[PDB]
Amino acid sequence: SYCINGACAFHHELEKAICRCFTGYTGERCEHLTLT
Amino acid sequence: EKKVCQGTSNKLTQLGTFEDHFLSLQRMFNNCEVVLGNLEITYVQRNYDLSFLKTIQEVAGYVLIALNTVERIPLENLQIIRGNMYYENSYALAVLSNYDNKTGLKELPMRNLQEILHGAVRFSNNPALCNVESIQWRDIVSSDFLSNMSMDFQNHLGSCQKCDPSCPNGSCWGAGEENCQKLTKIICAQQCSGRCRGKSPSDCCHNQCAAGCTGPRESDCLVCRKFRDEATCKDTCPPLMLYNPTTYQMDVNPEGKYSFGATCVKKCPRNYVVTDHGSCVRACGADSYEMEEDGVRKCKKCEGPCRKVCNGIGIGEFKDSLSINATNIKHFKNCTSISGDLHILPVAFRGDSFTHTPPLDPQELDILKTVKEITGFLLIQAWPENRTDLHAFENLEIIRGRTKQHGQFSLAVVSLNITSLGLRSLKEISDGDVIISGNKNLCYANTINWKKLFGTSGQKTKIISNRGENSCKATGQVCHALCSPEGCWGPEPRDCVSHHH
Ligand SMILES: *[C@@H]1O[C@H](CO)[C@@H](O[C@@H]2O[C@H](CO)[C@@H](O[C@@H]3O[C@H](CO)[C@@H](O)[C@H](O)[C@@H]3O)[C@H](O)[C@H]2NC(C)=O)[C@H](O)[C@H]1NC(C)=O
Ligand SMILES: *[C@@H]1O[C@H](CO)[C@@H](O[C@@H]2O[C@H](CO)[C@@H](O[C@@H]3O[C@H](CO)[C@@H](O)[C@H](O)[C@@H]3O)[C@H](O)[C@H]2NC(C)=O)[C@H](O)[C@H]1NC(C)=O
Ligand SMILES: *[C@@H]1O[C@H](CO)[C@@H](O[C@@H]2O[C@H](CO)[C@@H](O)[C@H](O)[C@H]2NC(C)=O)[C@H](O)[C@H]1NC(C)=O
Repeated sequence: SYCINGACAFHHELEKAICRCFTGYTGERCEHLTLT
Repeated sequence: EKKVCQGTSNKLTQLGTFEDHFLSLQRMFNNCEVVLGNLEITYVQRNYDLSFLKTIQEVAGYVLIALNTVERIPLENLQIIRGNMYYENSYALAVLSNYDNKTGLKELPMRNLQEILHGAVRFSNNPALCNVESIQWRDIVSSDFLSNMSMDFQNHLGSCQKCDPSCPNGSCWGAGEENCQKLTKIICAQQCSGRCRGKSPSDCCHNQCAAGCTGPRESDCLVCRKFRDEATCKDTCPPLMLYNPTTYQMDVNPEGKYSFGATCVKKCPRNYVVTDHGSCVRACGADSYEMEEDGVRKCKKCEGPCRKVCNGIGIGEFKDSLSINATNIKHFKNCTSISGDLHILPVAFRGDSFTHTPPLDPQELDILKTVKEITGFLLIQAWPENRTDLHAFENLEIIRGRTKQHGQFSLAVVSLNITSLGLRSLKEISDGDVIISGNKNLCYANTINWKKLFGTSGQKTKIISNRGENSCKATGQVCHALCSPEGCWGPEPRDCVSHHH
């Protein structure tokens, strides 16, 4: 539920959850629509 | 003066694709010598060229170099990291993970990095990092932070060259004589109160010198420790007011200068405004707002036109928040000026379990009816399909765009269900592009004469993929007959930009 519009992947060295967003989203939790 | 940029505050967030992120970085630090904020280098890949970074001489905030896979990052002339803002509450320089196997971030030839005024450093997991394990950080970092130093150097690639023998104690930033570490602090004399040029007491640097000097006077510093005049380093800028001891009265100083970053300037540049403490800020944001007094911008206390100043999403009590919420909305009650940015996202109307945020009741958007000024940008990527216009911002008058969305857009109406914009009171968009796209029912957007609202030359408009002009013409949804060729925010006479109500 963390990544709103993306796949979640954990960096254990950073101890941080990184969201890899989908086709037309961006942001930390993939909560922003990409602005062209 | 030097060429300046603002930097970034994105941390380990990526923008778009690798090419998009690289385009943003390159377009932000192009020919930048003074980074007023933070220098963030993330997600630089493969054989991407970063030789435009060789112009950077000083960074005020922090420098976060992480998640890259490029073999070289040429911060060759980055002299000082002032560390006025930390990363993760500790470090002013953070070289975190930068491996793909063992290839990537091999050469970090920061030959002239000699001063870290505040904060500590963190090197964590860089298998290809080559010659940074040899650097003595006692010379660069202040002693007060030497306890928080988290240095890690376990090299898997093991292809790194050896330092030049001319480098003292084998300390080199990279291979070669030019890449020898220059010690300007721990190789001084007991008489030197700061940096030095050599071991003898005749080589002490001025107290206002940071990261070394070329002579003994205060006009010979490599970079000033506090404030820089035209050529002289100073502990403070020439005050705007001076105490008169004969009349016992503060008089106006004819040679006073405001504080622009780390320089003393006779006038705050554009998109900046003086304060009551003689410092240029990007925008007034505490209990003040922008005013035109003496023909110059000043931060005046909230009185008269201003009724209440409130923080935007991202800073203040709204920091680490993503948009306006069922719990955010209440605190926006009766605010007239927003000190920062405004975000409206679909997660606001769908709710978020991760933050225990229930859906936002649409009617509560009416709280924003008192907002008449936004210092940053206005981003609307979600709106009640039930509503037909942006009636919440009916009385919004000006968007300054001091902070812009991705460094570009000060207004962003995207993928809404509105038929008109309804920004009847909007009269000025000071700086920043305007993008209006995906609003498949919006009509009158292209009628507006946006040049009449822009204040800065070069502002662009990206108004595309809404509703067709002929589609609105064949429906009567056009600007009112009482309107002017300047356009309209809707079908009513009160929506005209000129000859309005
Ligand atoms: C909707 O609005 C609310 C209220 O503004 C947002 O709640 C805020 O959520 C953040 C998320 O972390 C909280 O930040 C804090 O950060 C520190 C350091 O990471 C951590 O130790 C705290 O436990 C907390 O996580 C913030 O306190 C919180 N504010 C509240 C509850 O008043 C919410 O995030 C917004 N919803 C979305 C989707 O953004
Ligand atoms: C997203 O926006 C569209 C466009 O405004 C909304 O469609 C509109 O919905 C209203 C009803 O709330 C329609 O009004 C109705 O029109 C009929 C004539 O067709 C009339 O007899 C009714 O008394 C009522 O006035 C309006 O025509 C319609 N717009 C169209 C079809 O272009 C839509 O409802 C919005 N999305 C959601 C989920 O509500
Ligand atoms: C970064 O700045 C350089 C110049 O400092 C830009 O290079 C110019 O780019 C345009 C685009 O085609 C060319 O027509 C010019 O001939 C280029 N050279 C010069 C000297 O102007 C570059 O485009 C800038 N990049 C970004 C992303 O802003």
